[PDB]
Amino acid sequence: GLSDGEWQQVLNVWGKVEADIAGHGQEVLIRLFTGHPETLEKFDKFKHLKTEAEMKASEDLKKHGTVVLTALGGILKKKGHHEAELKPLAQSHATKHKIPIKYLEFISDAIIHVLHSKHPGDFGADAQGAMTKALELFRNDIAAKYKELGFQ
Ligand code: HEM
Repeated sequence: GLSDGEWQQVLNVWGKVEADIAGHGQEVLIRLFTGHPETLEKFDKFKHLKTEAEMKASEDLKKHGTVVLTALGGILKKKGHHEAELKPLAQSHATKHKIPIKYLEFISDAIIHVLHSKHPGDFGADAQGAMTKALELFRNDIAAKYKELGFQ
């Protein structure tokens, strides 16, 4: 649950992402894959990537980064009223991709890391607080659907 002022911070930060969605999406996935190499094994189309240089050179990884952040941005713009947008993603990630909630924690922290890396000194403590709360809400509502499905 976020206040109006917190949502305003989230959507202000998101403007930074929308200026370069592919570059942000690429770096988020690279941070996930290099920090948590077990996550790469869930992607049949990226498991061939052995080095970060190959990851950086992969145009399909940048494409998928655009898909991921476009979906997340659509959810964030609903300011919590995201049941219709979130349900299909919860279902596909639990039942088809088999993504444990832990990996959603990993990618949430990766987003925070990338924002500081690309905007050092321009991602203030209030903005980090609000973005963190928004990603916690996203993860918590996914977790509720995971529990319904019995997925661990
Ligand atoms: C912010 C969190 C995430 C968002 C918004 C997101 C979004 C998406 C979307 C929109 C798709 C394509 C449609 C679909 O299959 O539902 C997708 C596919 C997929 N996601 Fe995610 N995802 C997220 C996190 C993760 C994480 C953490 C993992 C694994 C560590 C993951 C694994 C996958 C896989 C394996 C696919 C299929 C890729 C393919 O072969 O095309 N997702 N995701």
